[PDB]
Amino acid sequence: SMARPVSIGEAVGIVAAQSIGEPGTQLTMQGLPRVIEL
Amino acid sequence: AEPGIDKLFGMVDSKYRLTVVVAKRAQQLLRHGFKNTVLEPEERPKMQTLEGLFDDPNAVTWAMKELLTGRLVFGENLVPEDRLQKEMERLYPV
Amino acid sequence: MEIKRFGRIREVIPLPPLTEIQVESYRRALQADVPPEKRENVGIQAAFRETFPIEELVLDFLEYRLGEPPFPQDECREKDLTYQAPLYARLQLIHKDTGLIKEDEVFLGHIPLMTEDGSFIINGADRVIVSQIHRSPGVYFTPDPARPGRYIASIIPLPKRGPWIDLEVEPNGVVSMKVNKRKFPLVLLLRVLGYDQETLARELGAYGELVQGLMDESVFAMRPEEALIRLFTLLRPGDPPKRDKAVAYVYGLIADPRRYDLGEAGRYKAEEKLGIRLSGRTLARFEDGEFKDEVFLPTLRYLFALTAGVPGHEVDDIDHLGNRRIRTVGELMTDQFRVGLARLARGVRERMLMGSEDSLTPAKLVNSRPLEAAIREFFSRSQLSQFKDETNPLSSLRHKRRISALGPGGLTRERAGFDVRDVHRTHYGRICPVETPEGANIGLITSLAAYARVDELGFIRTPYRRVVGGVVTDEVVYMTATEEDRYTIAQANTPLEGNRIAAERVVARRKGEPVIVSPEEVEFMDVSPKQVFSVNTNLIPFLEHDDANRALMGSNMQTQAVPLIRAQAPVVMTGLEERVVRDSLAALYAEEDGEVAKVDGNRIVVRYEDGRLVEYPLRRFYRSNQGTALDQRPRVVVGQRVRKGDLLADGPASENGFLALGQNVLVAIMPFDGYNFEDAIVISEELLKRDFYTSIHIERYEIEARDTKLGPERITRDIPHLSEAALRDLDEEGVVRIGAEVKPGDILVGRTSFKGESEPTPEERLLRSIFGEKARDVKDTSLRVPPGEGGIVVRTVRLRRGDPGVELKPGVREVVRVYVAQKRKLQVGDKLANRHGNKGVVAKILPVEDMPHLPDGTPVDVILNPLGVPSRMNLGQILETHLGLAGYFLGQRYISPIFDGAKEPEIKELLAQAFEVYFGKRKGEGFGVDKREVEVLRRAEKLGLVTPGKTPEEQLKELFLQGKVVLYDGRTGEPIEGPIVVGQMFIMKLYHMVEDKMHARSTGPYSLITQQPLGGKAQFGGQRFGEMEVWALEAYGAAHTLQEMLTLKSDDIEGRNAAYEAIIKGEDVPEPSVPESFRVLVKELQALALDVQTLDEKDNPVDIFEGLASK
Amino acid sequence: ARTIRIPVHMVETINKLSRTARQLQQELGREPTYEEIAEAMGPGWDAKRVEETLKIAQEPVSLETPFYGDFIPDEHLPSPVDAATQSLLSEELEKALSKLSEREAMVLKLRKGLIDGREHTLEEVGAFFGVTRERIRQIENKALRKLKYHESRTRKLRDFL
Amino acid sequence: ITIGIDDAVIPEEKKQYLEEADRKLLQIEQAYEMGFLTDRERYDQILQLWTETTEKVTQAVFKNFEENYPFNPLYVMAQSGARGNPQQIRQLCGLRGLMQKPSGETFEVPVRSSFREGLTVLEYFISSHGARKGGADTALRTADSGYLTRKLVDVTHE
Amino acid sequence: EVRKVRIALASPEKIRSWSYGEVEKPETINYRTLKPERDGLFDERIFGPIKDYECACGKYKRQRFEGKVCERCGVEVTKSIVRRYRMGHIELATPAAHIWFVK
Amino acid sequence: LLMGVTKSALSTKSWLSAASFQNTTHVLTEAAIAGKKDELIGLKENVILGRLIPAGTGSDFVRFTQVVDQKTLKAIEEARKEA
Amino acid sequence: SDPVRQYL
Amino acid sequence: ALLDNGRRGAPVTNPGSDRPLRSLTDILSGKQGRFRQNLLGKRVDYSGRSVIVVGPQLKLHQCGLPKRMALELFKPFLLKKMEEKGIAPNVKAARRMLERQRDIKDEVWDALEEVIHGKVVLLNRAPTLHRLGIQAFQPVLVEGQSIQLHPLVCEAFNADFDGDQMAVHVPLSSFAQAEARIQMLSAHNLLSPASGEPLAKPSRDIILGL
RNA sequence: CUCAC
DNA sequence: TATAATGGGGGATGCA
DNA sequence: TGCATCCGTGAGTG
Ligand SMILES: Nc1ncnc2c1ncn2[C@@H]1O[C@H](COP(=O)(O)OP(=O)(O)OP(=O)(O)O)[C@@H](O)[C@H]1O
Ligand SMILES: [Mg+2]
Ligand SMILES: [Zn+2]
Repeated sequence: SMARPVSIGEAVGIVAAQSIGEPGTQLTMQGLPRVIEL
Repeated sequence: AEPGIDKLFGMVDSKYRLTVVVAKRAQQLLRHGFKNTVLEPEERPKMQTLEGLFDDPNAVTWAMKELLTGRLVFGENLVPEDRLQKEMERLYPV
Repeated sequence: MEIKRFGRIREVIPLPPLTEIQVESYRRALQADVPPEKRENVGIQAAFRETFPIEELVLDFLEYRLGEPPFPQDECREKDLTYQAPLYARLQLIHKDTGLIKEDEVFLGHIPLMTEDGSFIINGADRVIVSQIHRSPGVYFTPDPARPGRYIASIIPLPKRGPWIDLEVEPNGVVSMKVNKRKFPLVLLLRVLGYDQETLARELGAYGELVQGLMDESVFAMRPEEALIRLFTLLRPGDPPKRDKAVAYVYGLIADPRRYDLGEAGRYKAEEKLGIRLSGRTLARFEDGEFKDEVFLPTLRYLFALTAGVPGHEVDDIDHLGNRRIRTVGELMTDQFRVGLARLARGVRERMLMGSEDSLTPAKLVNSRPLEAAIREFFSRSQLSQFKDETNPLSSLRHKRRISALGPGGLTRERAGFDVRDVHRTHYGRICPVETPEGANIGLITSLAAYARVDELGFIRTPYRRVVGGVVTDEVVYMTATEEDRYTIAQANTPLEGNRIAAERVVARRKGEPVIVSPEEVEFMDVSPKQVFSVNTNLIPFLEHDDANRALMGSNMQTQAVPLIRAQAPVVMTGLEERVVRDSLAALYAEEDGEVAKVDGNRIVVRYEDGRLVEYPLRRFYRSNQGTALDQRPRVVVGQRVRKGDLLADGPASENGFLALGQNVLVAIMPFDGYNFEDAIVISEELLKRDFYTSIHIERYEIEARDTKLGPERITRDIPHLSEAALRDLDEEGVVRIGAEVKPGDILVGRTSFKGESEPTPEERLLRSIFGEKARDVKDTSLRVPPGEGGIVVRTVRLRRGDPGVELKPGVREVVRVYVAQKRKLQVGDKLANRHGNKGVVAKILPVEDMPHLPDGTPVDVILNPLGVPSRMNLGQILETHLGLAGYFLGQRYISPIFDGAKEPEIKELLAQAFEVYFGKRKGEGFGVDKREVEVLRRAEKLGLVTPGKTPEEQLKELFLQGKVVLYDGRTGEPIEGPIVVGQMFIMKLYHMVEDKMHARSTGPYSLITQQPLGGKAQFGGQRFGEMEVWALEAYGAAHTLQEMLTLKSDDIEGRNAAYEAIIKGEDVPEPSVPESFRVLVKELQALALDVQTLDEKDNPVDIFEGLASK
Repeated sequence: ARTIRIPVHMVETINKLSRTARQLQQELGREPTYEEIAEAMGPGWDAKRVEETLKIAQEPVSLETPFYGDFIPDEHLPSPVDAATQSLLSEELEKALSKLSEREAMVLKLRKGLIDGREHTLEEVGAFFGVTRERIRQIENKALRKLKYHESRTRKLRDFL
Repeated sequence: ITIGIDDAVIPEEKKQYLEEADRKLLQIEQAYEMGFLTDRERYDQILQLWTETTEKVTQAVFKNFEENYPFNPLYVMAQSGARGNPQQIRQLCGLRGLMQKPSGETFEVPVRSSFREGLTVLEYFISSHGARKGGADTALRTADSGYLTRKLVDVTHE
Repeated sequence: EVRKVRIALASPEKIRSWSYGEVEKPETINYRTLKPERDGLFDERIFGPIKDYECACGKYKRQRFEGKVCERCGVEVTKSIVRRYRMGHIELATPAAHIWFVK
Repeated sequence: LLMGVTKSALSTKSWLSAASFQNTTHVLTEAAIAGKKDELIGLKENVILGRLIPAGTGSDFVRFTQVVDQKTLKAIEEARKEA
Repeated sequence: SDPVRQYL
Repeated sequence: ALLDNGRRGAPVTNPGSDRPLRSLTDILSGKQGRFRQNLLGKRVDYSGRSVIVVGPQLKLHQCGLPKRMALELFKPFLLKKMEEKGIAPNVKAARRMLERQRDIKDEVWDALEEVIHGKVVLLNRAPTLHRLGIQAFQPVLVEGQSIQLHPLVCEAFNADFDGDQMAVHVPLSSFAQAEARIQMLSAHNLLSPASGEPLAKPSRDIILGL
């Protein structure tokens, strides 16, 4: 989000989870089933 | 955006430390009645009321300006808590 | 005015009564107007003939009757009652031993009646019983998904009137059977019917893999009795196989026309499928001492010949509209009349066997409580019983013409997959392909087609003109789906000369699938393009240019149109906007010829030809269910000669007999400084000035005063510690006066309630004894005005106990209703929408001097961004806009039919006739061409729009035929650097307004157990900061903000009170403590015998309950 | 059978009401009023007693009814606004324990019930200072009248209603 | 910038393309009635042919737009990235294209008309199937997606 | 400071250790006075006072008494919040199995 | 050992996260049996507890950073020179 | 599994 | 049936309904459970909701907050500021002044302006699919009822203007304010956390113009 | 059932 | 308080 | 092969 070394304390896991989840939920409203299967 | 936020992000190793510093300094200024400020009357942030230019109530903005000046020391293990509280409350009554 | 209509197709039969799907159903169910001697065995009659007679004493049914309603419709809406009629039934008691005959007419309770429009009135509120689509009863054959070459046969009865029977051929050559989650070889059941081994080889006898594969000797070696016993032991482990128990159970589950009931439709379906006849709505029967079969053997015969290669044997499509049927209001009401009758019969049976087996009467033997409870349950709690949608006259119509697949007896949300949601090929002309809700209910909730109707068997019928040889007859043949699948059906627009197909080749349909066919091979033809669409869908002009995904939105958004005070019919119509007004019963018409005697705002008196003087009362400013005021206005003057079927009064959202959902406005399709960004809409302030988009909305504010164990609650004008400034608009009793301005915080009705042991604590006792004034015993509980609500009081309804005609619920003394109406003008936030899907929020309201105007000073009204057009693919609005532009200068309104409407060159001609009026007037007015119009003409000439080397008149004509004009920006006067499309558009104001949805909360009511703020504007509740929002704050790293959101702003009572107290004094918020709901969690875990311990770093317990849970 | 346990005889009475009203409904062709019931019950029965009997015969409903308990506020616990003013009333009142005295601002505490919760008459109060029921009265009215003059100069306690 | 029905420019190559498509369709039908091909080969070849033709008319639309009307509102919004995409514009000017059967397969009969020209009730009804299937697809998949999201959040929150 | 949260199995002795008195009657509140029943599902002698610093019979009525359980009715005079806290219990005759650890 | 996201979320060391996710009964039983203690390490734990999450401003790395002006920072260093 | 039938 | 109703055999129901009674298991577990409904997400004070609308005149770090909403959302601060000046005797009278709509003077709306100077609010739109589903904005008091939203942020929130609504939240502490202004401010979150690419970019009109 | 995605 | 009455009325996945 | 357990968010109305 800032194009620089990550600040210590950054909630990485949440950001990753939302970054994977957001496109899926939006690009819904053999794609997502495969993703879930993986 | 916030005035010179890139400089502030340059000041710290992590933005969250910056946030902590700003918040703590804001509380410091808020509790002592701004008396402990390291700003000069011309550097003091102002709001435009219907009367005129008065000092900015928002202590956060004050904290960011003072932090921009470079007249504040940050870091860990610099001074025991109770000592700082006592001495600061001594220098600037409430 | 001049109304020009297009279309060449000659529609024969008009639209059937749009509300007949409920009228003809309920009226057929009751048959109240038919003498009991000439009533068929359908509806209530069949229920009586199925429940009765009662076997123990033998109670027998004679006849029933329906009385007149104790209260009229408007009075039922007034006093929170049900519009119903008292039901009586003549029963005779017959002692099968003695011959004792006692006869009495018993009162079973009341039955809610259906009004003229096809709705209901339950407990003072209008409601609609939505018809339910479900899989029709009968016998079907679906391919086994596990085994490709094999097939499962299924026997489906009416819901809750029999089990589902499967005949899956197990991998062993012999057919099995599955009932009530059990499974057993069909052989044993086959033996019970009296089937010898010879009858299975003589009747069947064709395939040695199936016919002789069924025959197993270890089952044949027993009498029908023994086999029956064995099967009874197979089905109920624990019940001794007594001969009088097995027969009773088996008969009572399969052969009994009481617990098992196939459909009449299902009867004919099975009869036609198996090629046989059925003696009754049952699988078997008890005749001549033994059991005799009807269904199982032909079903097996069809099933076994399906696994082979036999013609006439096919798999049935279950989503087919020939195998799916519609249970209407009458049938749905019947299924809750039969159940409530069967529970009454139980109360009869459990009373005929104890008391006095000779000294009994049909009166004290019959308790009608389960019946009353049954019907009341069906009308006040059913899933198909919905709060009526009477926003505008069209909304109710659609609501009554909608078809639900859900409800008890249908599909659940998780039971609904893809296949049931799809649009089947047989939906053609029956179920609207367009009308369906967006979201989780798509494909389930639908709507009926315009020309579609439901027959006696619950199947939908669609009309088709007959074409013999080549001559198109006026004979219209309504067919079902399976009936449709027989013939070749050409399209309604195919070239016709008189009544002859003139097309060398026609576009036809065979079993749904399209095919180009010769005029000789044409048997039938569509009656109209309108037959394949809904009502709201048929109200969308230029629908053939609109995308379905937006047309759907168009339809659903018409339904939400608020009745405007200056409502008007669209300049571009389709033709149905008249019939819709007619059948919605919003407008008032003439019954016979004659002459209007008098006309008033309250009534219309007419002197007919018959000499009779009829007075028609006008419904003035009545609040509908959703708040939209339903008001009728007169449209005739005193002494006007009136014919039959002529208009007398206009309902809300109706103009001169035409549907007036929205208003016609001058719109310019162009961006505007970002105030058009993403569907947003910019309006002219000249719309508010002449009261365009302004509507009346009424809200009722009820209040009750009851008897307490502390004292009575009094509706008084005396309120402790108040002032006259707040009690100004109140009358002597304490009620607000009629015709007063009420704002948030104002008292509508004064009320005082005694305080309990909250008799002031000494902190308040001392304060009272200090201020001189003593503490009262009554406290202020007056009905105020909710924040964001208000208007003008128009009505007050005060009902009391001890007053003639009204008895309130136990404990309650008096009920008061304050009706507050308000006149809402269009404002920043209200939602506007057209019939083509284009919608948006009013983002900016500009003064007229900023509005892009025509060169002759005429300013536009609406500025719609063009960016909302290309991706939405709804070009119908553009084609509406051009013809509208033509209609703005010719002073014309149009009727452009669906799929047979105004084509391009005709609109070109009309526009050409409009340009002469728009331009020609200025050339003889002492005005040539403007200087900036030349610049616009230059840029447009570079755009390739106009022709190089032409007079400005000719070029501006070329632009006007393209629907484009020269537009002057009012802010500068300088023209828009190009021609802009400007026209007249039909735009409606929607039910979603900002005055309703705007909400805020500093603090307020908390829930009991959780101590967390409530949910809803009405309860002044907070906004739910759900899991995902927490994920947001976490992702940011906003720890203290999240902690605030989890504590101080929620259920941290200590922390929240300390927080508020900290802010009101000007301090920094305190450090939050542990949430109360967490303590609730801990105790809820202790109540589950689980020791939850909050430890420190030394594993030593830390008390978050602070020594309150420990002894 | 009931969540709210009812004495057996009362239950019998309610049942009697049920059967009676049911008969009346069966014969009238409509539901009975309180008056018809009270009449058909016999002597000593009026509409009021029928209504009250029906009021106590009510069965309580569930909170988790599809929830129903989510639209129900918590009337017991004080809100932040309530806790605030009550904590501003005591504050602006012990500003009166001052201006008065030590014994003055105590005859009021017993009289108004600040200490025990109950109001002690000028009779009982006399046995805590020795004074009789007319030095106590002057002891009281000196407090209030002085406090009344301490009003309209600080004008704090007016809105406190 | 504005939108008129004359801004939906039908390219002049469309008629030619429809003609060639019809003659090739006729050739395959000759390969069917005579028994030269099966019913599988026929259907597949028809599908391929019509998809190819759709591509052709798309390219025709965009080419005519680029060369003759570079400032045309539709072409402008499409190329700039303001709104719309090649497929939708093709539907607006060229043809609607092939449609979906409710099961999933494709109708061999395409929708030759466009939004500017206007469809027939049959073509519209045919398109309704695909539209419905799409809506149901969205509605039924959204839940699965959100579920997955919550799973990921739960598995990675620490 | 809290830095750990431990979950464990509750012994019957632990359950009785939490409790403030055994519930003997399936009765809720008085059908006339609307007050709780003695040894019922809402008894104040077990769970705690309904009003802040006040007993049932109204003897000890304020903060001058705290922890002092009344003699007449037998109700403590603490903060009325305790009825969201103080656990009760029911002594079964023949022991039953926790359905969780069973199924 | 490769494990799915659901199974890995349920098999975590924290019983609060696992309970708040899915199979609340199955988690709570086996957690109570082993006398499991939650160290409150993740995010959801501190969220349920209503504590300050160990991320961002609530991260121990930046949690205890002090701010002092040179004026006072020097004003205290004088008394801490002699006795 | 059914208390009624079991008791019967 | 007390601990886990419906677990074994049939669930116990109240007479007259097919509704299983809510046991101690049904309370804790499920989407309606205590955990997912009251521990991992609560309802909050100092939060409003309204129909949004486009506000092009706003700068990147701004939003249009109606005076009516801002009145309630900032009530406790306002009650203090109305005492620090003299619009009301104390806090209680100040609160009893804003009770009725007619009793609201004009100095109040100026004191409110004096209050919110510097402090920001949090705009949120459902479904909050990612971190940028909630963003910080400096409030600008407007007339009407609608919330004015910056155009450029309409991509992250996925917020068009066909009837959308947003919720507001007020950071109270000097810590919660710093977190919002430094970390949650829209002008500070320009690039996407998912890919690194700009999310606050010219679109629609803004492109069409250039 | 309706709004937004 | 004593005729006699005696047996009910989808959809997929993980794990044993 | 049977049982148990999951199946997106916020908001409005009666
Ligand atoms: N919030 C609501 N407002 C109005 N009608 C509603 C509402 N919820 C449900 N209904 C009615 O009930 C019918 C469908 O309800 P459904 O049974 O699907 O909801 P539900 O199962 O009660 O939801 P939940 O289980 O979350 O309470 C709807 O078609 C509508 O008639
Ligand atoms: Mg939207
Ligand atoms: Zn006591």
